[PDB]
Amino acid sequence: GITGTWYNQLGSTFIVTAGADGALTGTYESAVGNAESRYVLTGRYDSAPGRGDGSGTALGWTVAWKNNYRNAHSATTWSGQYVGGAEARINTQWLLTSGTTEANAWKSTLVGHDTFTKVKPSAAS
Amino acid sequence: GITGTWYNQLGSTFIVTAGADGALTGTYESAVGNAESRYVLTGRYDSAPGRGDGSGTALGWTVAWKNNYRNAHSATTWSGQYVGGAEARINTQWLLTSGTTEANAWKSTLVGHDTFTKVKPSAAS
Amino acid sequence: GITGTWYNQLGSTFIVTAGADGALTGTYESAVGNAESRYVLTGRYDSAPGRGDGSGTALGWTVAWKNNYRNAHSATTWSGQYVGGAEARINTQWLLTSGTTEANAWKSTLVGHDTFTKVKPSAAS
Amino acid sequence: GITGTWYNQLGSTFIVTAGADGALTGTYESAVGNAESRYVLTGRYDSAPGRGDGSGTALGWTVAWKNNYRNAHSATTWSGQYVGGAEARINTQWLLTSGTTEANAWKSTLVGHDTFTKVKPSAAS
Repeated sequence: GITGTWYNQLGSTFIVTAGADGALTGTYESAVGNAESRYVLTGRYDSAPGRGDGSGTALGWTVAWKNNYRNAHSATTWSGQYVGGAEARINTQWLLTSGTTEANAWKSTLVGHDTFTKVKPSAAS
Repeated sequence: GITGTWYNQLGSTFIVTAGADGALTGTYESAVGNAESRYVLTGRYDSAPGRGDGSGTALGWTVAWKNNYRNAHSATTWSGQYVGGAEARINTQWLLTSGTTEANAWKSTLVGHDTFTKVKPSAAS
Repeated sequence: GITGTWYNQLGSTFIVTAGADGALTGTYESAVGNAESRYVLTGRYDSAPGRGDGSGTALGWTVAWKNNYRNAHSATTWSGQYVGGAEARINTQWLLTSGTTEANAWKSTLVGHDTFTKVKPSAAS
Repeated sequence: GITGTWYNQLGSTFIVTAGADGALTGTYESAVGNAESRYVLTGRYDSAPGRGDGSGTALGWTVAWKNNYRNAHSATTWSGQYVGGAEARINTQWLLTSGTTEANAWKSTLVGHDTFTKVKPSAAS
């Protein structure tokens, strides 16, 4: 369900493998189609989401925004849940912290949200 | 600097290895001294934090709260920065998402903060 | 008499059906009001407690502390008797065994007691 | 491992099925070879005994001492752990409660121990 490719509503993508141990491993591409905008992703998910009391599957992952083309001196974490079915989604909140000086630490962290889907509008060239 | 053991101010610990590739890998122990409260951690950090414009080192990690003794059907992500020196710290914000039904998704995510230090008050038995 | 809900003096509850065959079947909730603290219960009772020589009704049950949220790798058994009337009670002794290594088997089993009643102090929110 | 027949060191036997859900279901024969000494058993076991911190498998069961030939107005619970291998064993503590009058409740419960093995000395007739 989680393994595969996901698209947010703003032009980013990621590919992830959800391993049997609870691992998430993949790559995050901040600009669809841009080969230079790819960063390592790692995280964790609930590998036994069933309960006796249709709940989503909790997960989280991190991207540090450093690759061979960019270093934004920052990292984002996404916390959310996977929901399967016909309109499968990963609903997330995220936090983006930048390294700062001490005087600027108060303003080191942005918050937002991303909704990831398995499909996005697409069209021929 | 980041590799080693960290303590929050509430009785949790984690041990982490910061690899040369930007990887963070370790274990998180939600109750100090409790062998049953240990969970896998994985994340990422800025492996080249220097800039030309003393900033902290951005990082993030995830713990899914599933191990052989517990499954809280939830995961926390911590986003923050490492600050070295004499009172080295990892200052973080965190998000804790639980799997929920759709009707309860609005209340799936808690937010907080943790400050991690390399030492905590300690005392002989 | 036995069928119904019972409260110990420490915040736990259980619900049980005493079947005509001597079966006890229900659920044990280790923390009142906590939907994640519910475990299967099974046991047996004396389905013909009358004698010619007002005695209680002998019973026993087991809870293994494994559900979809926890696995304490342990099980409790309660052995006791039901006493009816105006202050009906189930007076029990219990044994809690944890799986251990062989070197630790000597310390695998705790003993205690629980008194269950049909009512507990209660109050509006 | 647990499913099958077990012998204590005093002439009793039981047969049990350990179900995939954590159930134990079987019969307890208090006198080997005596068809009139058979009673229903029910209990629970840890159906995922693995930990990351060779431990035994916790379990417990109850026998009410009522069948079509006897009613001792009492029930035994056994609490213990299964240990596999070449000399597989179930090491237990037990509690035997009898229904009593209120004045006699103090003396309602016996305690002991039983070690169950998969084999016992045996011999041709």
